[PDB]
Amino acid sequence: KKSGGSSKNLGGKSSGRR
Amino acid sequence: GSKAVTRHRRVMHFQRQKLMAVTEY
Amino acid sequence: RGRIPGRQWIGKHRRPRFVSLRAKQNMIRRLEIEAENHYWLSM
Amino acid sequence: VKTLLPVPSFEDVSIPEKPKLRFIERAPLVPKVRREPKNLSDIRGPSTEATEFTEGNFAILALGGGYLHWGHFEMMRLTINRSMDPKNMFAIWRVPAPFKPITRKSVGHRMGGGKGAIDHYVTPVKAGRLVVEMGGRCEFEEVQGFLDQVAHKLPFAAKAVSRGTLEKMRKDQEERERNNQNPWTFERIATANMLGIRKVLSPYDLTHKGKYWGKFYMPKRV
Amino acid sequence: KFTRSRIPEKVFQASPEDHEKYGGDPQNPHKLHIVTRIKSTRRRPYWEKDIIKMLGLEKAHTPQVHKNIPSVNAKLKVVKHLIRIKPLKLPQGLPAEENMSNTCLKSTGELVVQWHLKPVEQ
Amino acid sequence: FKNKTVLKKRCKDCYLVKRRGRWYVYCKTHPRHKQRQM
Amino acid sequence: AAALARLGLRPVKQVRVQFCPFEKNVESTRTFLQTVSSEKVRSTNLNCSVIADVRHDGSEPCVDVLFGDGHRLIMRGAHLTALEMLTAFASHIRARDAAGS
RNA sequence: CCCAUAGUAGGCCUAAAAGCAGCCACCAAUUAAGAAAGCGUUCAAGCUCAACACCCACUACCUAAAAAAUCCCAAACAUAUAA
RNA sequence: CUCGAUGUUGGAUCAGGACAUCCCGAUGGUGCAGCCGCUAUUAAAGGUUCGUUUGUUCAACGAUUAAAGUCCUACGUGAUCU
RNA sequence: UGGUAUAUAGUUUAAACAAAACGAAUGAUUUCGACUCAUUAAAUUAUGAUAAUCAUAUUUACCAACCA
Ligand SMILES: [K+]
Ligand SMILES: [K+]
Ligand SMILES: [K+]
Ligand SMILES: [K+]
Ligand SMILES: [Mg+2]
Ligand SMILES: [Mg+2]
Ligand SMILES: [Mg+2]
Ligand SMILES: [Mg+2]
Ligand SMILES: [Mg+2]
Ligand SMILES: [Mg+2]
Ligand SMILES: [Mg+2]
Ligand SMILES: [Mg+2]
Ligand SMILES: [Mg+2]
Ligand SMILES: [Mg+2]
Ligand SMILES: [Mg+2]
Ligand SMILES: [Mg+2]
Ligand SMILES: [Mg+2]
Ligand SMILES: [Mg+2]
Ligand SMILES: [Mg+2]
Ligand SMILES: [Mg+2]
Ligand SMILES: [Mg+2]
Ligand SMILES: [Zn+2]
Repeated sequence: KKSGGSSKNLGGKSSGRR
Repeated sequence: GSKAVTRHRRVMHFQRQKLMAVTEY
Repeated sequence: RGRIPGRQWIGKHRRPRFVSLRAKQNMIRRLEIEAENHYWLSM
Repeated sequence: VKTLLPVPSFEDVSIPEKPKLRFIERAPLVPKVRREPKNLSDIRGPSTEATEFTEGNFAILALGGGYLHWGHFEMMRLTINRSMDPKNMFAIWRVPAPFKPITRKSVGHRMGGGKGAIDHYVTPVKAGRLVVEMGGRCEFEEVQGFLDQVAHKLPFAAKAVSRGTLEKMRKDQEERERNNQNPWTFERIATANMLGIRKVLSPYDLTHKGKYWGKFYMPKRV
Repeated sequence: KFTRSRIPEKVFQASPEDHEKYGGDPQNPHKLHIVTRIKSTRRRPYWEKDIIKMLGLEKAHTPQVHKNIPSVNAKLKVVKHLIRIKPLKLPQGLPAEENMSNTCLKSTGELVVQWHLKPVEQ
Repeated sequence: FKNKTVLKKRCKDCYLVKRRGRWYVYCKTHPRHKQRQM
Repeated sequence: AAALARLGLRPVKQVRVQFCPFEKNVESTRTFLQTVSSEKVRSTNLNCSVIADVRHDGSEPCVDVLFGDGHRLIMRGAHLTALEMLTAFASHIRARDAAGS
């Protein structure tokens, strides 16, 4: 019912470099 | 499950409960 | 009367288990063995 | 002939200019924007700060971990400043003002949608820490009454102490560890991983030695 | 996280009051072990299950003999809670070629080279 | 009376007494000091 | 004195205490006199007299109580405590007072 | 349990402030008793505590509760040598 | 858990149960004179109204009553109804 | 029941250390008045804490709601 806000943080999806 | 720190006293594993009973002053 | 909410031995509110006397003795018997194992692993 | 005894003299003691407890603000001077994790291990285990007396002689000892918000500080302040004699007593804070932000989501919302907004601030406290320290031209029996009254209203197990009772408390626990007739202890078993017991233990139990379970402290455990 | 355990070295340091309790001799240490599994590997980590196979302790209550040397002892310190360690005693000495088929391992840890199965005349 | 989990005397004429398996506080001077253990 | 003052020496007419101080059995009788001779008890009935006659005849101590009704109460204190003597003394006060009224 | 007299209603403030609204001092009589620790009085009176005397109160100062809806819930047991 | 179906509001019918008691009973305290009340302990045997508007549960209002109780029972009960 | 706003001279109304406005008084002005100008009097819902800012309960306003 009551709608909620979204997260404002984007990115941070980089994978490890090994 | 439950976090390691809780407002309520958290029930122990039976093996730990036995350990605490053997190691009593 | 006497309901444990949910399943007995899991979760937040569990059925309490108490340590009997032979359960203590059984654990102490194991300890005395492993304590002597430390002695023979030392020479 | 009832035998009379000498009495201690506090003439050598000095009283500051503001003996009463200063006011504590709800939130810090500058509001924080970066939201923090729960980090529950700030109230877990023994304290490594404010475990000894600095100026006073009587205090409130924490026997457990917890968080203090503004409501707790006002109760301590008013209750102490009202019940104490400003001329012959003084009190100080041994805990900083609320700085850890506590977020909270709005009512009626489902799981997800990011993290909540900062609602209030708290002060983490560990077991073995002094919360309030008092002193002056007074015995312990005078302050012990209203200090325990305060200690009972705190969110954790607390108790009023003095330089003597605290020392005695610690020496009695050491005596218990030495004269314990039980050959089996939590430390010996855990450190050696006897019975494979470290499969049901925690790495912190190597240092806490069974005296702590979450935020709760057990003084009867050796 | 649950991990492998590092046992301190002070644990394996016999005290003077321990030698007058178990009957050992620090100057004349025993040469061989008598290890016997008395606990299940189930509900234990896989690295404990593998050590039990290397030591030939699959079947329980089955004495196996190993050498009392650091490398072997190290493997035993990882599963020291699943086994029973006892020194091998040789009251008659090492078995000779003519005694290999007359031996018997008793519960005392002694290896007798003359298993006659007859009441003692004494 | 008044059910109390922590009994406490409110004057010099209050007296503790154990009756019917529980502790009471009686007072003849001020009958409002009467308490029952809960 | 407190317990005996709430009651009062209303029916009493005279009280007489005789004892031998040097004798070693007069502690009870001398303690009885210490309370009855108090300002609290004596005030309740000014008319009621209280007499102490010391003697050195090697005789036993006695407490003789004269009442208005005419009845008498005698307590030989050699083997009686002050509390026993006082208790009996009070009980008679209550009985004799009710009889008169 | 027992018992309580006195410089004095200390000084100042106050309409009044007398041990006890506040500020200052907190000395002194008597074998012994605070220029008063707690009630109380409009202010006073008045009741206790700390004192002497009497002689053994010759204590603990470590914890205080509980209630839901078909019908409580194995039966029982404190004393014959740890198997 | 159930979508190769566990029919969902309120009401009618019949009610079963808890007591955290609305009335009736027995007690303690009161800033209880008495008459009325406030508060707490104990008590669940018995009882707990009829009407106007609203689909209503509630609510408001009218007239009464010793009192017009709070809840659970698949928000009791549709192979009994509406 | 719920939260959200709420309060300033006698009233009316910006703002809290108290500003202006109606009315009141006062003079100045006119033959006398009205208007106008000038002057004067006049207040912060009250309770507890920060020391004048958050709380506290009121106060009236303001929207919310059995259910299928
Ligand atoms: K459960
Ligand atoms: K607490
Ligand atoms: K005065
Ligand atoms: K379905
Ligand atoms: Mg990353
Ligand atoms: Mg990734
Ligand atoms: Mg976890
Ligand atoms: Mg279940
Ligand atoms: Mg004087
Ligand atoms: Mg004077
Ligand atoms: Mg004075
Ligand atoms: Mg007086
Ligand atoms: Mg006064
Ligand atoms: Mg003074
Ligand atoms: Mg006294
Ligand atoms: Mg089907
Ligand atoms: Mg009841
Ligand atoms: Mg009924
Ligand atoms: Mg239904
Ligand atoms: Mg049906
Ligand atoms: Mg003119
Ligand atoms: Zn009383």
